[PDB]
Amino acid sequence: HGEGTFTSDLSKQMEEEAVRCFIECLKGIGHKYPFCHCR
Repeated sequence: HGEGTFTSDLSKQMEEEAVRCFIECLKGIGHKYPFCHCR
């Protein structure tokens, strides 16, 4: 698939984790995503 690198603070640029939960947690959704730790 090539280098499809999802970074987790490693580059802190195009991150998937803690942003894909962040904007959703802002709305109010709990654990929709594996890495989404929203209450």
